[PDB]
Amino acid sequence: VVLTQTASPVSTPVGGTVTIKCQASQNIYSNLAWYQQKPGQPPKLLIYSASTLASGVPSRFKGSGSGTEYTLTISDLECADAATYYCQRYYYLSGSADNTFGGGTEVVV
Amino acid sequence: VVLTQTASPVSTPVGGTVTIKCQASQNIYSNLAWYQQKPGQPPKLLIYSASTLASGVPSRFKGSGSGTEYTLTISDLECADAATYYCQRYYYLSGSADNTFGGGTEVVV
Amino acid sequence: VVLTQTASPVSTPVGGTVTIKCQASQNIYSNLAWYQQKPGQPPKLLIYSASTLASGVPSRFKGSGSGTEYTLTISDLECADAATYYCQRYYYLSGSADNTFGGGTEVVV
Amino acid sequence: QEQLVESGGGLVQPEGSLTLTCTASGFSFSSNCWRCWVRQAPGKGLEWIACVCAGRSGGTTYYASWAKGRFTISKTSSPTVTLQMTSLTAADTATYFCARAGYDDYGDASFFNLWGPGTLVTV
Amino acid sequence: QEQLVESGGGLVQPEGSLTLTCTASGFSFSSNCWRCWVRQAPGKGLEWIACVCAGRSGGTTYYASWAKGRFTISKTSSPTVTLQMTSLTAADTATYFCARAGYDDYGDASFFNLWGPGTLVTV
Amino acid sequence: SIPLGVIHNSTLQVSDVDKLVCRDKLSSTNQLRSVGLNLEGNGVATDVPSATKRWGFRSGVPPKVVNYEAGEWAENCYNLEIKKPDGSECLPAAPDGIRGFPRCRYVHKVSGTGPCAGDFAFHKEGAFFLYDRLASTVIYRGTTFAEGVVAFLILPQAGYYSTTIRYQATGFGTNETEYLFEVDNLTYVQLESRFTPQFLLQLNETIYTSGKRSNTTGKLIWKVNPEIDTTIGE
Amino acid sequence: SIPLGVIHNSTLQVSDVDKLVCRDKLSSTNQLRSVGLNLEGNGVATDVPSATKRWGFRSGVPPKVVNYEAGEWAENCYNLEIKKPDGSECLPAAPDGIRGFPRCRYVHKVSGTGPCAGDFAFHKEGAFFLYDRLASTVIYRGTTFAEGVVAFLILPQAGYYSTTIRYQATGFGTNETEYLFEVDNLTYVQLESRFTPQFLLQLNETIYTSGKRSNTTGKLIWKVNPEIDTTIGE
Amino acid sequence: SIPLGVIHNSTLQVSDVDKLVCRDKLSSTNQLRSVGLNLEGNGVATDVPSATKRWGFRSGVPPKVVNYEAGEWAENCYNLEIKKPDGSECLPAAPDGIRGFPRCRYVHKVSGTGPCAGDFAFHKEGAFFLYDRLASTVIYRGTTFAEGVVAFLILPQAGYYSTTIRYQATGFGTNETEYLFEVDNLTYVQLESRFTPQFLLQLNETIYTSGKRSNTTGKLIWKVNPEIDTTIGE
Amino acid sequence: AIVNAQPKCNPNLHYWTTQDEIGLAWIPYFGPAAEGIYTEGLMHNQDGLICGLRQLANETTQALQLFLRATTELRTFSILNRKAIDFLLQRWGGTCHILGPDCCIEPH
Amino acid sequence: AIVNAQPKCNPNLHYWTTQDEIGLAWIPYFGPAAEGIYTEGLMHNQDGLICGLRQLANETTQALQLFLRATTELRTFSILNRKAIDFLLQRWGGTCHILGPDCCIEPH
Ligand SMILES: *[C@@H]1O[C@H](CO)[C@@H](O[C@@H]2O[C@H](CO)[C@@H](O[C@@H]3O[C@H](CO[C@H]4O[C@H](CO)[C@@H](O)[C@H](O)[C@@H]4O)[C@@H](O)[C@H](O[C@H]4O[C@H](CO)[C@@H](O)[C@H](O)[C@@H]4O)[C@@H]3O)[C@H](O)[C@H]2NC(C)=O)[C@H](O)[C@H]1NC(C)=O
Ligand SMILES: *[C@@H]1O[C@H](CO)[C@@H](O[C@@H]2O[C@H](CO)[C@@H](O[C@@H]3O[C@H](CO[C@H]4O[C@H](CO)[C@@H](O)[C@H](O)[C@@H]4O)[C@@H](O)[C@H](O[C@H]4O[C@H](CO)[C@@H](O)[C@H](O)[C@@H]4O)[C@@H]3O)[C@H](O)[C@H]2NC(C)=O)[C@H](O)[C@H]1NC(C)=O
Ligand SMILES: *[C@@H]1O[C@H](CO)[C@@H](O[C@@H]2O[C@H](CO)[C@@H](O[C@@H]3O[C@H](CO[C@H]4O[C@H](CO)[C@@H](O)[C@H](O)[C@@H]4O)[C@@H](O)[C@H](O[C@H]4O[C@H](CO)[C@@H](O)[C@H](O)[C@@H]4O)[C@@H]3O)[C@H](O)[C@H]2NC(C)=O)[C@H](O)[C@H]1NC(C)=O
Ligand SMILES: *[C@@H]1O[C@H](CO)[C@@H](O[C@@H]2O[C@H](CO)[C@@H](O)[C@H](O)[C@H]2NC(C)=O)[C@H](O)[C@H]1NC(C)=O
Ligand SMILES: *[C@@H]1O[C@H](CO)[C@@H](O[C@@H]2O[C@H](CO)[C@@H](O)[C@H](O)[C@H]2NC(C)=O)[C@H](O)[C@H]1NC(C)=O
Ligand SMILES: *[C@@H]1O[C@H](CO)[C@@H](O[C@@H]2O[C@H](CO)[C@@H](O)[C@H](O)[C@H]2NC(C)=O)[C@H](O)[C@H]1NC(C)=O
Ligand SMILES: *[C@@H]1O[C@H](CO)[C@@H](O)[C@H](O)[C@H]1NC(C)=O
Ligand SMILES: *[C@@H]1O[C@H](CO)[C@@H](O)[C@H](O)[C@H]1NC(C)=O
Ligand SMILES: *[C@@H]1O[C@H](CO)[C@@H](O)[C@H](O)[C@H]1NC(C)=O
Repeated sequence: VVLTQTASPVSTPVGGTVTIKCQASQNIYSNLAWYQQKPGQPPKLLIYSASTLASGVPSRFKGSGSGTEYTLTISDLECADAATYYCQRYYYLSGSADNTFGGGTEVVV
Repeated sequence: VVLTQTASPVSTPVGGTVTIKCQASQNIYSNLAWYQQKPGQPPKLLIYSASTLASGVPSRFKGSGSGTEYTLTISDLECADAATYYCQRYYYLSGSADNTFGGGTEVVV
Repeated sequence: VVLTQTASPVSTPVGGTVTIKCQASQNIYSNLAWYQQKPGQPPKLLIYSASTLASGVPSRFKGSGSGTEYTLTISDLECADAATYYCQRYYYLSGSADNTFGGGTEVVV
Repeated sequence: QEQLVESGGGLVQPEGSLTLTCTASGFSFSSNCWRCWVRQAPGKGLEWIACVCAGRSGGTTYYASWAKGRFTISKTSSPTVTLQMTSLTAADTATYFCARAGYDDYGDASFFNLWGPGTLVTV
Repeated sequence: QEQLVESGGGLVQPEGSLTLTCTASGFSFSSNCWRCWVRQAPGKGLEWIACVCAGRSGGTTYYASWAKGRFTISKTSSPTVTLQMTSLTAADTATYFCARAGYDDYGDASFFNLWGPGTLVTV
Repeated sequence: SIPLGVIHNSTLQVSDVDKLVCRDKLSSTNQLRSVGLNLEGNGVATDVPSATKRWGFRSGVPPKVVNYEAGEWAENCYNLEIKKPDGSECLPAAPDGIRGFPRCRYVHKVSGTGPCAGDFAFHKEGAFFLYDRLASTVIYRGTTFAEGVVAFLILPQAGYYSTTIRYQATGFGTNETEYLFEVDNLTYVQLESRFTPQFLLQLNETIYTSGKRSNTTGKLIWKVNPEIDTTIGE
Repeated sequence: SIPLGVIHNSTLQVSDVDKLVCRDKLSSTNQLRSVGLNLEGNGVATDVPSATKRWGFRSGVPPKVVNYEAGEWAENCYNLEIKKPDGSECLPAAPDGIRGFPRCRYVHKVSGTGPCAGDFAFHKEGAFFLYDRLASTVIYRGTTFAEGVVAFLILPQAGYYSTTIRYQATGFGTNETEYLFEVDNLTYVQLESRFTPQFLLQLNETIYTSGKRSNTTGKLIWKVNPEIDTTIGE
Repeated sequence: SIPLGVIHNSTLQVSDVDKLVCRDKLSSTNQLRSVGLNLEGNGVATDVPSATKRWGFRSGVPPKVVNYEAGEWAENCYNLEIKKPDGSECLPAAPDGIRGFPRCRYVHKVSGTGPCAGDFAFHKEGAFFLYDRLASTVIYRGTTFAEGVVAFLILPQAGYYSTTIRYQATGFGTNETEYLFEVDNLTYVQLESRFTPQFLLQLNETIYTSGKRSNTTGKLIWKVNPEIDTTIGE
Repeated sequence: AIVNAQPKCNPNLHYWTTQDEIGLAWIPYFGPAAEGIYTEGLMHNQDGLICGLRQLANETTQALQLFLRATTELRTFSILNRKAIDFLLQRWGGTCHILGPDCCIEPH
Repeated sequence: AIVNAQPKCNPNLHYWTTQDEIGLAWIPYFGPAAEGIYTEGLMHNQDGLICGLRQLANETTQALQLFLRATTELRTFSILNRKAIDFLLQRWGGTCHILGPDCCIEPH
């Protein structure tokens, strides 16, 4: 499976919403996870199951989409929200443990 | 509801067919309208209900789409058709009167 | 019918996979053919019926899609894979011969 | 072994006339009968001209919408097929290809699998 | 609270070998038992390597197609898990992370909710 | 009304509604039986060029379906997949519960293009299309069927090897239709209205053995001579 | 043939087809009745680990549904949500007109993953999944049901509390299946085949009162000791 | 139980279940019949403002449909298309097999908006929406119907031109609903509950002949005076 | 008997029905469209049949609605069959005395 | 009687039917697939039954098509039940004379 992100240095003024799209090559039945990685630090999980908010994550982030197209939207933008963003497809450990990451989309404040 | 337009200074030689896509954040049941705003003049309604042509508007413009994706197509572009374009979602005034405009797309001859 | 391609001189380092997207203004029931044209030489057939692989073509090229959205994926991009790519909608010659070509997408190694 | 070389073409003054010939060899002409012409402007996209069912009796001659009353094709019994154009204009200056239509499981379609080297027409 | 510190890594000549150690503390190891390794080349995307069910009897070890034979994860009864690499080619220089898999209503899945700081490997 | 046949002393007679027949006895619903009989048992042409001329297209008439409990082994069954020139599909998809004829010797898989007027494909002679224990009035896409009729009866008180033959047609539904028997993805044989399936299989075997398959990327269409009937021309 | 029960003198007999009895009397179709009886009335195991082993996946058999007009109050009812490892769904969506069992005391909601062979989940013992007045032969996704059978009778001439218990299963459909009772989104209890639903509710109450709930971001799985049966370990 | 009408000596009587009437005779199922009768035969208001107030919206009741074999010519029929304020659709799509009433004289096509509570539109008086040989208990979107009731009978032993009137409604389903009769895409007439369809057609013709149509891009709404009844005001 | 309690009655029943009973008209391919399979009739004469029949229709609706609520049929097509079966069972549904008042058998 | 007017008649009927009548074969889980639930037979012996049957099937189609056109069912399954009910009603429908020609109650 190949995943195509927005793939652009998105720039947005402070306070505006920023949207990132993670297209897939087939149906994945809403098995996407959204991660944020600041430079140097290890990535932090933001979204799993394409809709559920991870624990300790501000409600500003939102996820949606289904089938082959999924979106992550940041409604309110701050200075801290400047890092790389990834989308991965995951399997359940009962069967295979395949996990395919996206490309990576940086955000400029 | 968030309306995302093409968001690009589209350039097209005179005589071509330009297309502007206005994606939404959810299903809106084909409740869009298109406005052409020249610099300084007030906007003018072009297409309402996403397919019907407003009175006194040339049949050169054509709107289409459904669900969450809608497009406005201008054929054989002339020098006059050089203005900003907006997509706008509306309600029926029996209930609420909420309405939201698009970002705005500029076309260069 | 208007065929809208990627419309961008996409550049990809050798070894990666490139993707070309060919949009349509209406449902075409998967009647697209993909052509490549090196500078000077006549075009060559790559994929017909939007999924079938024409004779004398390496399995690197793949085609997919349905309805109004169709994609061509070139896997393991090579130096020789540098040409202008077209998507064409054809008809069955039983009662018609209309055919519309795409805009053309350039690929850079 | 299997070619669609073309003859004719070159420099012609505007409001002139020209005739082009397409020659085929190396395959069953009766079976693969559909021959079509394609036009490519310098640095532009491809564009269809006309098609003919040359190789058997009957058939139909399909013409493009923009080219009606012009660019008339001729049904010749021999595999060679001729296309004559009149009222030439500077816009017509382009490369002309002769192509053979392909086939599918449901019949033969308009996608072309075999092309020709192509000739240059200058107005 | 919960830490996934890793030990090892540094400068090693090509066609060599090195062992990384992942130490876990601050959470129920028997309950959350899946541990995986992820590699990130400098300035590139992430890449899964292998996973192991460390913390309970049985389980399964899942490997990646690209990393077969060259890599080997070890099932240690202690929460620490070791990954041994052989035949270190010049392309292996990257940052390595030890991660813990997450769970959903339908059971444990491959998405990782806890990460380690990451160790450097240069060849 | 619907006629009802009665079997007495190995003789079949139509039950008379007004006359009350005392000798007729019906002990349970197991005696009542609906049986579907093929048209090929009446001595009708079975080859594709003749069979396909008994079907037409129409619009404005909804389709109806009935059941039957017993059938007959069919020597010839058909399977159609037709498309409009623009690329769309003519025949509607199979509804849930519809399945192909369970006992067919030869299956004439036909795929092609045609004008496809109307909305549904009906039988010109008024017969039924027999699917698996279901007689319909319209043809469904890509589903094996057999032409046949249904009869109701009162019963007296008391391996499977299928072969698929593949065709191709242009201008389906019109009076000027051309059929081509397919022996390969690149080689075809001109089809007439006098070839039995055994002859078609023999022609296929001869084509494969004699090395007359097309070697280029084009199409090669053979044509059997009428007199000798064994030396294929072109 | 389908047996028919006759009730006379408060005694039930199976109707005899060949011997025609004149004592029995039928006056109207109101006397005919169909009744669905639960399997738990026969004294079979009802807990999830033993109940889920009676259902097996298969392909190549269409499903069938038959209605009934009266049922029995069910103490245990089930609700399944199974997905393949890749993320696809196994059980089909409930068709129109299908609803959950009306009278259920404890509803065992099981969600998990499994190999999901075949296409439909049938009963290994040949019983029915009752649903709401429509006994089927397959399991539908998200719809409450109850194992049971159907009987046909000729009648003689003459509050509600629902509790949902949530489980989580891994390896569903195989012999090596691991079940976990859920008390919270982060805390689980290992499940044995000897815990009545009331025992599970008491375990939930003890977990909540004693402050054994997970406080970190990970999962916490408790294991109850077999001997003392009140001091949960790990 | 469902009453059954018996016709004897050109008189109608209700069949008595307990008393077996020997003179009643039923030779074949052809004598049994079901007939649908419109409500307008009982002398009830038929104009849209009074008709639309007999239908309500509700959720939690599944719709049911029953067939009838004969009907009565209807003078008034209705065709509804209602949208929620956001733009969604209220009335469910027409299932396959449902078609409009066959014989209508005036069809009042009403399109408008409303709060649209509930899920289905039921009849407040308990009647049925007749449709074509399939009386239902709910309204389907864009399908011609007519309110009526179904009766069952034992039979004794023995041009069509339509007109469409176009309305527009605001606040449909509430007690404060405003109706407008549409004569053009831009010109409307305020509607009262005393205008016969022929009067509306005459108003249309008078407005066109008098040149009262809107010429601007805005809307024009006329209002017929109550006394003179021929001088439309504004 | 049945007495009409409706506010008003329309004494004439201008009806349409579907049953008919030539050439190739029975074949669906050559048959009439979906709108031309109906007939017409007018029962202008009646001995109060129409006015009582309307009241019978009004009377039956409560039982019909309750029966529809009870069943789980999406579409019901078998009411008349049940009525016929009930009629037959009531006439003959067990032991039948020849001279009994509950039997239709008469001696002669 | 029935006389066959068809161009040809096939004297043999090679039929298949689904009714059968073992261990766990009745259970759908262990039962045969959807393709192996049929049986086979051959009525080679005949006394004009097959030729009469083909003509009867030809004759029935007009009435069957008209009946299908009249109804509104998407799928009809209740023809045989209607035939049985009609048969019973014709046999017993009301007043029954013991010695009348309309009744089958033979005296002895
Ligand atoms: C029960 O059994 C009877 C008798 O066998 C069948 O009756 C057949 O009915 C079909 C049509 O329903 C008849 O087919 C018609 O053929 C006409 C020409 O006759 C041909 O056949 C005779 C047979 O002797 C030959 O002599 C003659 O030379 C012809 O070859 C056609 O004119 C008819 O219509 C055709 O023309 C019109 C106008 O051009 C077109 O619009 C039509 O589409 C079509 O092309 C028609 O085709 C058939 O002849 C009848 N049989 C006999 C023996 O006469 C019943 O069909 C059968 N019941 C069922 C359910 O099958
Ligand atoms: C109507 O009521 C009758 C009661 O007689 C039911 O009959 C039961 O049928 C099921 C299967 O249909 C029988 O279950 C079988 O059990 C075998 C082992 O016996 C167990 O139970 C006995 C009970 O005394 C114990 O003594 C014994 O120790 C076992 O615990 C299994 O071998 C059978 O198959 C199993 O193994 C095979 C091979 O590995 C697997 O493929 C199977 O999936 C399964 O695991 C089977 O499970 C049951 O014993 C019968 N009861 C009695 C009392 O005999 C009818 O089923 C019931 N009808 C309906 C519709 O409910
Ligand atoms: C079979 O035939 C009988 C009698 O012919 C019909 O009975 C009618 O029943 C409806 C309600 O079901 C009655 O309509 C009600 O009228 C009330 C006002 O009464 C007016 O009419 C009577 C007639 O006698 C006058 O005396 C009186 O002065 C009034 O002029 C309204 O207030 C009612 O509306 C209220 O109730 C309904 C339903 O509960 C609510 O939805 C409303 O919002 C409101 O709260 C109601 O409209 C009608 O009057 C009865 N007719 C007669 C002649 O008595 C049966 O309906 C009919 N069966 C079928 C199936 O059609
Ligand atoms: C036509 O005949 C050829 C050769 O007899 C068939 O090709 C073989 O088919 C069999 C089974 O059908 C395969 O097992 C072989 O592998 C095939 N190739 C050979 C023998 O070289 C072909 O299938 C036939 N086609 C039709 C339509 O009957
Ligand atoms: C497990 O126990 C907890 C604690 O008693 C339950 O949560 C309470 O449920 C009652 C309903 O019986 C509510 O009135 C309380 O407000 C709830 N309190 C809290 C803190 O949640 C919980 O519902 C039980 N779960 C199960 C499955 O029985
Ligand atoms: C109102 O009346 C006008 C005038 O008769 C109608 O307009 C004409 O309608 C007829 C058919 O009814 C058409 O053939 C004409 O072309 C129409 N235009 C004219 C005569 O200029 C109009 O349709 C009526 N509107 C309604 C709702 O009945
Ligand atoms: C087919 O029908 C058309 C109808 O006009 C006719 O022109 C043509 O000649 C027919 N073809 C044959 C082969 O008869
Ligand atoms: C489950 O079945 C498999 C099939 O081979 C077997 O290997 C395994 O041991 C079984 N497990 C148990 C617990 O019986
Ligand atoms: C409609 O109902 C509402 C309910 O609150 C009431 O306030 C209003 O007065 C009613 N309107 C009329 C015209 O009865």
